[PDB]
Amino acid sequence: MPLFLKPDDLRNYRLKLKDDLKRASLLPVVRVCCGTGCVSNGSMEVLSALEEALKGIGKVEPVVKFTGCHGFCERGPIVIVSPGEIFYQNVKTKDVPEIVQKTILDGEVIERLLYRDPVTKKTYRSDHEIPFYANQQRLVLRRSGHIDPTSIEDYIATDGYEALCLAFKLGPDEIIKQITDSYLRGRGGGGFRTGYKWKSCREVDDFPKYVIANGDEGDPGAFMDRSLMEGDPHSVIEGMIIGAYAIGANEGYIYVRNEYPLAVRRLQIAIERAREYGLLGKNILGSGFDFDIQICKGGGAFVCGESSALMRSIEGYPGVPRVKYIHATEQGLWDKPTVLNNVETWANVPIILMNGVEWYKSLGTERNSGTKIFALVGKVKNTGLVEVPMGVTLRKIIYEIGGGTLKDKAFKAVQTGGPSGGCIPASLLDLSVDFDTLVKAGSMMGSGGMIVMDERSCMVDVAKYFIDFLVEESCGKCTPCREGLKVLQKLLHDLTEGKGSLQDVGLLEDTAHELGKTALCGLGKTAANPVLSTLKYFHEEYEEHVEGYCRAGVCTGLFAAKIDKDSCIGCGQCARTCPVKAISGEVRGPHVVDALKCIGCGQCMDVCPTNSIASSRRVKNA
Amino acid sequence: MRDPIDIVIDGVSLSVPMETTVLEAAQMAGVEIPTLCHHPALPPDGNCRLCMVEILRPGRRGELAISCMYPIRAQIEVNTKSDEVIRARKFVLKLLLNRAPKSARLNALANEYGVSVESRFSFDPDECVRCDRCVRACETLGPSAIGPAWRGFNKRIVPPFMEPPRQCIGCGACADVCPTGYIECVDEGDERTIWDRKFTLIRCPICGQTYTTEEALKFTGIEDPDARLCPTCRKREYASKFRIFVH
Amino acid sequence: ATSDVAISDILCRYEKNPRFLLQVLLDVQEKFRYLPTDAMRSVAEYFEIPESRVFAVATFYKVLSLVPKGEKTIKVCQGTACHLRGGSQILNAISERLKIRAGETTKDGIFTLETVNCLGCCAMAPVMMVGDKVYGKLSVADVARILEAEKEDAIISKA
Amino acid sequence: MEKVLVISPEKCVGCGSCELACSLEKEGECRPSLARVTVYRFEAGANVPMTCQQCDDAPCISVCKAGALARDEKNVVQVDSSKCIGCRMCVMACPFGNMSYHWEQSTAIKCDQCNGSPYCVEFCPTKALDYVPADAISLQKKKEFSARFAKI
Ligand SMILES: NC(=O)C1=CN([C@@H]2O[C@H](COP(=O)(O)OP(=O)(O)OC[C@H]3O[C@@H](n4cnc5c(N)ncnc54)[C@H](O)[C@@H]3O)[C@@H](O)[C@H]2O)C=CC1
Ligand SMILES: Cc1cc2nc3c(=O)[nH]c(=O)nc-3n(C[C@H](O)[C@H](O)[C@H](O)COP(=O)(O)O)c2cc1C
Ligand code: SF4
Ligand code: SF4
Ligand code: SF4
Ligand code: SF4
Ligand code: SF4
Ligand code: SF4
Ligand code: SF4
Ligand code: SF4
Ligand code: SF4
Ligand code: FES
Ligand code: FES
Ligand code: FES
Ligand SMILES: [Zn+2]
Repeated sequence: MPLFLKPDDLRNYRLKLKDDLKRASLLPVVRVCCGTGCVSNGSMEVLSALEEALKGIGKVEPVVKFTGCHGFCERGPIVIVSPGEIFYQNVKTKDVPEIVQKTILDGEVIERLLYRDPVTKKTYRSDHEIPFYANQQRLVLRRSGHIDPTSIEDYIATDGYEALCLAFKLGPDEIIKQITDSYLRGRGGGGFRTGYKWKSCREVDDFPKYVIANGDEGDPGAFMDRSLMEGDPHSVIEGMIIGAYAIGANEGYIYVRNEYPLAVRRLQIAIERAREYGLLGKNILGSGFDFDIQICKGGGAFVCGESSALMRSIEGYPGVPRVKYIHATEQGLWDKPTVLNNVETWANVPIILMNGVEWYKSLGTERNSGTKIFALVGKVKNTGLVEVPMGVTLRKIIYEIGGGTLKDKAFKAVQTGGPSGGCIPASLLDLSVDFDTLVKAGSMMGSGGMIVMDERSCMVDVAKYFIDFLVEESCGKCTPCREGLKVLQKLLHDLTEGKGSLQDVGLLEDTAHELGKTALCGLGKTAANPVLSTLKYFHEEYEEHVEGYCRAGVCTGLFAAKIDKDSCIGCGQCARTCPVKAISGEVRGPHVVDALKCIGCGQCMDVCPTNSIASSRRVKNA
Repeated sequence: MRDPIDIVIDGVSLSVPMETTVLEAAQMAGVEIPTLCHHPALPPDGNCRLCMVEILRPGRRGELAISCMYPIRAQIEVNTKSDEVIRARKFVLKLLLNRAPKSARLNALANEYGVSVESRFSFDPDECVRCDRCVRACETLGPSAIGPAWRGFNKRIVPPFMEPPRQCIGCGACADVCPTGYIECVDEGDERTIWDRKFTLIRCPICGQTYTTEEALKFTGIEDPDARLCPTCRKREYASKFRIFVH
Repeated sequence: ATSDVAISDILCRYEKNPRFLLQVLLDVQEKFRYLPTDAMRSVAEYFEIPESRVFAVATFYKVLSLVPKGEKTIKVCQGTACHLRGGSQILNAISERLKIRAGETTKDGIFTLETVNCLGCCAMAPVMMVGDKVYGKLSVADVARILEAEKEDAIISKA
Repeated sequence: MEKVLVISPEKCVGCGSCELACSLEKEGECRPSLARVTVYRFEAGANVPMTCQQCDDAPCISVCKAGALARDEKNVVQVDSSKCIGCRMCVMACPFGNMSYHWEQSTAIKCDQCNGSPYCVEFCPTKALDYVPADAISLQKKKEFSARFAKI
């Protein structure tokens, strides 16, 4: 292990690594996406198969390694062969010998394994020309999908820990001055300025001090923080060293979940690589600043992401939020000064100090600089990690990047921020996605996960789902979140079952408004945002659900299907799907559904290829 | 000592010291604010969210804050009988009353605020408002026997592992600090049953009276045999040692 | 006897620092599939912390259970993407086929139906995890094959 | 302490007016069981009153953990009834039984010298209870006994 006593040693070792990379540019490196989305999709098998297949090729076998999330999670297992810098999608074990023999050996690019645009009918050889990728600015995730997250050599050769060398020359005052002037606002959804947090932690003279990385990702449907911690933990470690040298902290903690074995193991491996190399421990790079990182791994709890609850969970207590009027930068972990930023906020610090403040502010809008990582999921054609500059319109993320809704159903809403945010209808698709603009609309940037709803998503059911999640994730400390959430769940279960009334809707809005202004922590205060957003923008659905009709066809028994007699192709998949066999149609011809015979369950509507069946109002007359 | 700050509560001007809660300012100014979870002897938690007041700042709108914990560090105007305050108190009172309908305290508060029990929104009424008063009293006493054991609407204050507490003392302070009377401490003869555990009481040798358990007296570490006497009997026994000289 | 030896090994791995309470409880969960009263009492004694704090930490997280789970745990995702794709139908199908509810073990002590907030595989939704294997893009019909195959393989694997 | 309660059991006649005065001042009604002073009547007319003497090293303060027991500026051990949780440890710790518990009000009760105006002293007909400055705690009894030698 090379222990860099001096910054000159780090610079020279990086020079040697770059020199070897230059000589190894001709080597056919194969990198396999081993992030959570593709490991679950069966990419480890492809990794092992490629490792076995490359054995016995020439005197020097082609290199094979694993990487983090490449970004296009909808593509499944992704292997990137460096000999031609070729993007391969949906790679299976059957395709391993063919990939080796044709691409790695014969140089033949497999046409059927390349990405094809479903819109323009074009095949893309490389990842940079993919429309999903072409409309992104991958700045924080620049190394993810191209390096081995466990190999600090890849990180160093890619200008890693060099911003730490710059920070050691700048000094603690200049680092904090450059952070504030970069307008780096916290990427954990709050949007608070990172520079103010670091400065207000340096001002207080109570020692010791700590820096924390909130690797908890409590938002359901969001994985950008986990994918960052798995793609490159060293961009988090370096951030935690810069932010500690700036504020004088000597200890560092990364708070993650035990439910993330990949992230935990890769973060621990990265730390073990850092302490070997002298970047963590004692007398780092001959600067007299000793700093060491640990990893507190908790269980799965939404509230534990909250700062005050995160401190308690680290200390060895249940992660129950506590009401405090003194910020965590003055009395945080063990009542000591503590800087808590999420892993994406920490990862921007090396970018800020490496590429400069002026370059960092050149991105995004005014007061909202840099980039943001979005976990675009839901009903979108394209699902994965989307990183875009601030100020990008939601229409871009959902249509140019996302490709639109699944199949071709009409776009209805986009839930931003998760259970702590609100839905935005199709009318407001030209809003900038920076911090302030989404707040103005009543939604919230929040975690970053964007959920796309189409015509088959009932907004009453969406609000009920979010309320159920917040009921099961409430810590139960304070009366509003403990009980008013149960009241909202009762009201929303009445509406989805046809047992509602207009007075129920009015009481729902009143209860949401009173819950927002009376809860203790951020879970309860923002718990009413989905309900309030659905009420504000989709009140017609609430009125129809009061009348007993669900226009989205989600709430069971509140609708009757209607088969089109023009666009129906007579495939009969709906007939084979109906549990009560209430579908009677011409063989290889238009079909007909009996309103009285149908009960309404939605099984048929999701399998029609023509999308010719939708909800119709029930006949209560007979 | 810092310079006191002048604040106005419902049109009443008063100079309160630094780092003083709004509830203390209302108490010294004669203003009444309803509270459920706050206990002056226990570390405050801010659970019930029932002591809501409006804080109006120069150039800023009124916002709801809990008077039992919100400190007075700047020049603010506090309003306790505002419409928004009344709505928030009605909401919290409805929730608490539906949780504990048989409670006298919550029913009195509802009668004060015109709140009635609703049958539709009464899920599992078990007479516990989760104010954490008993847990904090137990913690401050020294034996940390009881504690919360779930999250969400299923949160409950239980002995550890749902068994007769192995660190309980029998003092009965947890039952004393309880707004809804959910905890029961029954004494029959020389037995005290609290948290479904039986504690043996102490009888003074000349009175037959009881004021504490054997476990409590062993916990306090008072080895004087007079500690087993009841206060009246002990006082009489000590007073007998005074040989008054009538001459 | 051997159970106390395992508890002693797990306790002797970590320091006498109460901040390691949750990690010790997770190691005990992985050793025993649930949290006993005796092991949790030894955990409380080792850190010199009250038992009620250990019980609060143990029952605060839905991962830690007070009764043993099955040999294989079925984690059905209930994330926003999976719910939008039809995760409620998948959960209801598994519940009705196994005649159990969420967070409930079957009578044979083989399957423990559990719901997870997210798995990171939202592209392949609805997604289900049995043991450590992840199944995605699955309908109601696919559930019937997966469950009985995993049960018949579980009995073979254990014995 | 500026002033102290001085008990002379030789002067006591056992009328019990001290208990009634203390209970009237504290509980608002004549209830001798809740008085902070108790007079005990023994054989041969030997009545001795007993009340809290504000021990300078008070076991009751040493045993309380809710912070409800503290010495004020006038060296009087005071109970903060709002801080009392009812553990009754101060009741066990007092070696003389001068600390009781008011179960209806849920607070420990002890003599507080009425914050400087003792009613038991005011309504004692024989001065068996007196309120004298601490610097002359035993001067009056000593002078009364010494006067027996001056009449010689
Ligand atoms: N998975 C995720 O990332 C999720 C994130 N969220 C987001 O969390 C946000 C709520 O954050 P909160 O911590 O409740 O509140 P907040 O937004 O007021 O504060 C955010 C952060 O800024 C710090 N901070 C604020 N003012 C400060 C000051 N003057 N000095 C120093 N530090 C200061 C806080 O301590 C905290 O670390 C919401 O916007 C929500 O969207 C919520 C749910 C999930
Ligand atoms: C209920 C709740 C859950 C939260 N979950 C997370 C989370 O999973 N990840 C995160 O970075 N912040 C989460 N937060 C936000 C934290 O309170 C805090 O803002 C974060 O630890 C630091 O944010 P920053 O990176 O903007 O400084 C959550 C907040 C609340 C109220
Ligand atoms: S709002 Fe909900 S999560 Fe937050 S402290 Fe109150 S009960 Fe707990
Ligand atoms: S599934 Fe659609 S196209 Fe096929 S028979 Fe039914 S209605 Fe017609
Ligand atoms: S909604 Fe259900 S019952 Fe009605 S036609 Fe479709 S599958 Fe059959
Ligand atoms: S048992 Fe009583 S004191 Fe304890 S939380 Fe419940 S209501 Fe409060
Ligand atoms: S009686 Fe037992 S549980 Fe209640 S406060 Fe006393 S020691 Fe704690
Ligand atoms: S009032 Fe005086 S004389 Fe009467 S009982 Fe009390 S101390 Fe004795
Ligand atoms: S209560 Fe008892 S121990 Fe305490 S000061 Fe009075 S006499 Fe002394
Ligand atoms: S009974 Fe009250 S005054 Fe006496 S020790 Fe207990 S808390 Fe303190
Ligand atoms: S001084 Fe006051 S409190 Fe003390 S015994 Fe006399 S009347 Fe009672
Ligand atoms: S996990 Fe592989 S592309 Fe996202
Ligand atoms: S009394 Fe203040 S929140 Fe309960
Ligand atoms: S929503 Fe199911 S894996 Fe994320
Ligand atoms: Zn007695």
